[PDB]
Amino acid sequence: LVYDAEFVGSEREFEEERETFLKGVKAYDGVLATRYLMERSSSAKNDEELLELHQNFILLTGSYACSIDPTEDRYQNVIVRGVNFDERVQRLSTGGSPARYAIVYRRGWRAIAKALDIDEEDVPAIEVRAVKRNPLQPALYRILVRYGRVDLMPVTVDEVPPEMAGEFERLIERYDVPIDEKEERILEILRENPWTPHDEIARRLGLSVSEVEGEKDPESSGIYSLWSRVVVNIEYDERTAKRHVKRRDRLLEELYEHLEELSERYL
Repeated sequence: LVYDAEFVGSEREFEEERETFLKGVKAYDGVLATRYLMERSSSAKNDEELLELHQNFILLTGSYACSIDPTEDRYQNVIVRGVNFDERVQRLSTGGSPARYAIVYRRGWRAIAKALDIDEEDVPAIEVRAVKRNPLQPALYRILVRYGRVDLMPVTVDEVPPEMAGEFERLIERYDVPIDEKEERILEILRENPWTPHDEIARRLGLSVSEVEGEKDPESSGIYSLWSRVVVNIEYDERTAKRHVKRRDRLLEELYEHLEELSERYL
């Protein structure tokens, strides 16, 4: 169960990937620090303050993950637990970045940090798998990362469209997309609760998680597949993409000032 990747982009792209990754680590550190304050502090209005700051770190972390490997060709032989994602992604109807494909897996980041000469000892983690507290519908948020949709990932909780969360079905309908019976059955469960964990959905339909999820590609069957099918139709918005990119670093600093104020106040 190795975690490896080779960096095949230019020297410039190397430094550029490092900086993106490191900021995503900063974002993620915040997802964790604030999960700790949630669990380590009891007050009615303190909870909503913490939830909001936490969910903002979830968005910045997803935004930075979206920006990994923008040219989709800076990494090769991306192996997560001995499985080679280069091969798998190349064989997908829509291809794409094996590095962001890896990132959406638990500890995928270990593979990318190896490519980037980022020392594993400082646990430079980035995860993008939040379910319960995720401001977006969870499988959508993972699909947006997989597709590097930095245009679509919101960078603040205020700015999350209902169509990407509680009213996720509005985003699906919008695109006249084919849905099979498995998917229809999953959607019926998520319309009930869009944040229903995937192993719950598995148990409820008598399927395995992987049959619930499917491949992160339009031509498979599962919630990952259905969302892929949708995302791949929403055209890239370079203008929004650039505002998210230039704004988010300022946001990250802002959330860190907040978090450190909340940190000294409690810890």
